[PDB]
Amino acid sequence: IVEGSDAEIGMSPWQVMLFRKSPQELLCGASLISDRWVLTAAHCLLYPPWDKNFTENDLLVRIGKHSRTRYERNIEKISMLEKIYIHPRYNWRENLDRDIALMKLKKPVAFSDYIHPVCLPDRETAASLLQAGYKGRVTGWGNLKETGQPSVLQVVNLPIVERPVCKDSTRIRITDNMFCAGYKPDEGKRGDACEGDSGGPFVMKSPFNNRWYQMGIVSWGEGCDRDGKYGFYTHVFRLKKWIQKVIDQF
Amino acid sequence: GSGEADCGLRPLFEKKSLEDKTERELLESYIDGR
Ligand SMILES: N=C(N)c1ccc(CNC(=O)[C@@H]2C=CCN2C(=O)[C@@H](CC2CCCCC2)NCC(=O)O)cn1
Repeated sequence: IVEGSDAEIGMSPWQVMLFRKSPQELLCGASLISDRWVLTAAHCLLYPPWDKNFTENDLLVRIGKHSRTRYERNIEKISMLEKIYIHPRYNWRENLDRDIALMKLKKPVAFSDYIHPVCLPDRETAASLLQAGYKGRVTGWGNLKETGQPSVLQVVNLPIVERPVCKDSTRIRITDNMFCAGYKPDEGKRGDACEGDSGGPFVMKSPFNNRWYQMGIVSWGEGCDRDGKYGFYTHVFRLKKWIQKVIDQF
Repeated sequence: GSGEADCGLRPLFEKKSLEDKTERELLESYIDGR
């Protein structure tokens, strides 16, 4: 996260860290959506251009964290993966279309003050909250600048950008399954996600029922917090049916 | 409903009517400003 600030305790209790067994390092962000399921970006697991292709046993899921590197004894909960599901039509070859993946935890995680699931949006909520100008929140332990790392979890509030503006900022082919967010060059304020934030949640708080909903997943960008460029996220609701399909069957 | 009950309500905030430092910046944008 670039130009954000330290998150406060229990501010994003669904925030998950994808940890690699060997070596031991931050791999990606992710989110808790139930006692047994975690949501993340597919490119975190599969990405052939970089010979990236992780399996259930190469990863650990760390929930309830705040510090990036410390093992927060008595607070965080480390869980193992039972099964990973990449979207059958994830397009890693061209534009990272359908960059989404589900992970099944071996054992249900017990909630607490620091661990709590975020909500998945329904048609009505997405329809009303997903609008240009409206701000969402992104969280992560990723880089602080394009070219070190935060000590504590970082947070930034970013406005969603008009689809046309997103399309004219890149040569990459945009699709309906993604949206972009960030401030424009003349808006004075800045900030953006960055390497290491991948898979992190882009959430919004509903003004109707006060609940936090996850609208996006940190997917891609070109650099970090560059003027004229924006961050792209997976459109969670557009893929909601694949999600329920997977949970209801597996 | 389309999301398990209790989801989205943070223990250290919503459940105690406490607000975090910048959540109002969000709600203020769900109108016309920013
Ligand atoms: N500024 C941001 N909002 C941002 C930057 C990086 C990432 C991490 N995501 C990635 O690194 C993905 C993974 C495959 C490559 N990739 C990219 O974002 C590519 C662009 C990809 C677009 C889709 C086709 C493959 C290239 N750019 C890296 C860069 O310029 O820093 C997430 N968000």
